[PDB]
Amino acid sequence: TINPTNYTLLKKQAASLIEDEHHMIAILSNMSALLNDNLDQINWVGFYLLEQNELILGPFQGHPACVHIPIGKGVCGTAVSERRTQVVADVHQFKGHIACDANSKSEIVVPIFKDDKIIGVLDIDAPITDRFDDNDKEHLEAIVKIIEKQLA
Amino acid sequence: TINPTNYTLLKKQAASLIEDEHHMIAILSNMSALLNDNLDQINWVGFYLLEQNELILGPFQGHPACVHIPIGKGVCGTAVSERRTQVVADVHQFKGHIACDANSKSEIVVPIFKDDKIIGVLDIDAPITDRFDDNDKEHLEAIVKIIEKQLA
Repeated sequence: TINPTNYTLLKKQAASLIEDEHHMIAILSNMSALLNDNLDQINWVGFYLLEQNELILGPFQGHPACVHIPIGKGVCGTAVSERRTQVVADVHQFKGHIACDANSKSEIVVPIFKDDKIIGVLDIDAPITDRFDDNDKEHLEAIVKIIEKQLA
Repeated sequence: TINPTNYTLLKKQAASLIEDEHHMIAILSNMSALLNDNLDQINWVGFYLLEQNELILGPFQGHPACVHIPIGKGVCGTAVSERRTQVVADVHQFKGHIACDANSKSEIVVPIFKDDKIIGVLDIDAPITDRFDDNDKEHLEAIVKIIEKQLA
């Protein structure tokens, strides 16, 4: 069972942990908390930032994670190489998954852009398969857009 | 009731989420998770970094928090101005506590140094009073020393 999220109100809340703020790490840290507090059936939510051509672990809510993820590898790395959101129903069956993806049963990764350049990703993992659907995708991408506008 | 923490083994674990790593934010993010996973009776654990003469929110495990904390104000700000660890049994009775400290009943804040300069603090809040004692202080300061050596 997955309790629904009121994404409509969540987007307004997100605007508050983003508005008037210009310290990116602080924005990402608070956003990881906001999402964790409002998404049921997830075991990890956070960000990875693109640096020196590889994803580097950023703020998150959950257990310790891998720090380095190569572009094109893993669910997160594939989101960057594909330059599009990845909605994975079964990570174990995801072509390109890596050991670092081990504790994720299903997952959604949204690329974050700035000046047409991917600067990182929003990554949300779940302890069960098929956690995310098209609706979750639409609302989470909208929330990422709010983050992008603030970082722009 | 507060379940004890095996700080001896925790220090060795900390060395693993710090060793060979040079990305500070990644180190701090993973450390917040490690501490959260091994400390009972706490409701927030994370870091604030000193920037432009004020504390700025960094990686943490818990609910959204205030982004800006002035030096000398609040439990965290007082740790920086006093240049020493603050072990607070009752935040509500702490001289200088601020609205941003509202959800913390007891707390411990350890300053983090680099080249004799305070670069931030480790902040751990609890939902009950008198959560931390001298023993917690000794072990947490030792863990901060491990972080300092890696960032040095």
